[PDB]
Amino acid sequence: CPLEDIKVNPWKTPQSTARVITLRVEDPNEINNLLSINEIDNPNYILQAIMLANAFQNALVPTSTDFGDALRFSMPKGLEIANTITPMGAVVSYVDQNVTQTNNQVSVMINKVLEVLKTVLGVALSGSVIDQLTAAVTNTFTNLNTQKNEAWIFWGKETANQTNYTYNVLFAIQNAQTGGVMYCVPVGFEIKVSAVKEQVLFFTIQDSASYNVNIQSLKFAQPLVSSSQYPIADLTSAINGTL
Amino acid sequence: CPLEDIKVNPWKTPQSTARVITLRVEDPNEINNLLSINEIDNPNYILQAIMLANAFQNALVPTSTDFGDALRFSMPKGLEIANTITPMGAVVSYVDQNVTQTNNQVSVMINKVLEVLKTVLGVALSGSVIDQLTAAVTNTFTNLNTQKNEAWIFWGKETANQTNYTYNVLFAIQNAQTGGVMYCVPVGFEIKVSAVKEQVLFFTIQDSASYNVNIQSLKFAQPLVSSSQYPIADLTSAINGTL
Ligand SMILES: [Ca+2]
Ligand SMILES: [Ca+2]
Repeated sequence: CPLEDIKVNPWKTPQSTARVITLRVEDPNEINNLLSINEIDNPNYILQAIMLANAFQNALVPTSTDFGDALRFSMPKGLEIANTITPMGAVVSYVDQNVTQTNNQVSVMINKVLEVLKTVLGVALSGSVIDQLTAAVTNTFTNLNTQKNEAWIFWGKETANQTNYTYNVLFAIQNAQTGGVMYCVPVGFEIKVSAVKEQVLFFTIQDSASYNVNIQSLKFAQPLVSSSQYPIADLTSAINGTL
Repeated sequence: CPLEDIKVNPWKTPQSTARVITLRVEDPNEINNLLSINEIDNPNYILQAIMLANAFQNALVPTSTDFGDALRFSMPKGLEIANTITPMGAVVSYVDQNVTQTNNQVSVMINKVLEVLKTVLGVALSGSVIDQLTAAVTNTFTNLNTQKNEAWIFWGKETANQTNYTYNVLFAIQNAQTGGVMYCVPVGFEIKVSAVKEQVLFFTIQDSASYNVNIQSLKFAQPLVSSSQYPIADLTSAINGTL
C-alpha cells in the first residue's frame, strides 16, 4: 500500500505509556479517609507516598454542626502535623480560600477549583500531573453516585434547596519536575451546592448550579527515601497504617 | 441535647472503610495497556495481582483494519496465555458476546455490559466488587475526555456518524468470597458508537446513543502466593514488568 512520506503534525498529542494501577484495600487495620492519587516514575518511592497519606490523615477535622457530620482536611492542622513528620520537610505553600459561582455550569466550577490548586502546585508541577488533577477535581463535583459511600466523601446537612458534603483527596508527586524530593498535596473540600442530593449524585459537567466551596490545602516537600531494600511486609504495614 | 433511643434503620448503607490508592507509573520499562483495578483485603497479594496483569498484556491483539489501529484483549489468545502462566491455574469462565442498542441512554448500555460481566463473575464475586465494577463500566462509555490519551484506550476509525474505540480493563479480586485463590478478569471492549469523537468525549449517562459492542473476557483463578518475605524491589520490577 505504497509507503507515503512523513506528514509530521507537531500538535498531535501522543498516547501515554503510563501504567495506571488502582488499589482498593478492604478492611484496613487503620481507616484512611483520603483518596490517594500517586504520581511516581520510580516505584521505589510508593511506600514514602503511602506514609505521607498516613501522616495527613491526622490533619482531618470534623466540620461545624451547622454544616453536618463530616471530616475535611484542615490546612491549619495540616501545618501542625507537617512539623511532626519524619523525615523532616518543608511546607512550600498553603491555601484556605472560598470559591463561589451563581447559575454556572459545573465545568466552570471545576476550572475555578483547578485554578486554586494549580496556584498551589505551580506551572511545572501542575503540567506534570494535569490529567489526574483535572480528573480528581472532576470527580469531586461529578461521578458522585459510584463514590457516594466511599471513605473520602462525607454527606452533611441535606435540605430541599441545598446539599452539603466534604471530599478529601491527596496527591503524591515524584517525577522529573520534583527531582530529589516528593511533593505531597492534601486537599480538603467543603462544598455547598444548590441542589438535592439525588440530583447531585447524577450531576454532570453540563449541569448548572450555584456553589459555595471552601478549599484547604498545602504542599509538603519531603526528601526522597527509596524502599527497595525493605521487604513488602513494610509496604503492607504502611497501607494498613500499622508501620 | 438529650440522648434519644436508637432508631435502627436496617436499610441504611454504611460508609465504606476501604482505602483506595491510585498509582500512575510514568515511563514504565515495559508498556502495559490494561487499566488495572485491584480488590485486595490482604496487601501481601498485590504483587500477584500485578503479575497477572503483566501476563494478560500478552493477550492484547490488534483490531481489524476496518475498525482501526487499536489493541483489545482477546478471549481466544487469553486462553492460550492462561496455560503458560505460573503458578498454574484454571479458566473458570470466558465470554465473547456482542451487545447492541438503538436510541437508548448510555446508562442502559452500562447495565447491558454489567449484566455480561456479572454473568462472568457470578453473584457472590459480583457483589464483593460492585462499586468498582459499576464505576469501571461507567468510565468505559463516559468520562472519556480525561482518559482520551491513556494507554488502555485506543481510538479507531472516526467518521461523521460513528466513532470506533477499544477499552482494556483488568480486575484482580482477593477477598472473603475468593478464599485461597485470586481471581483475574481481563476485559477487552470493542465499541462502535453513533456519534462524533468530540461528542463521545463528553458523553454522560443521560445522553442517548446507538451502540454496537463486542465484549471479550475470561475469569482466571490462581492459588494465592504471599509476597511479604520478598523485597519491594521485586514489586517495583513487577510494575515495570522486568520481574
Ligand atoms: Ca505525569
Ligand atoms: Ca469489596
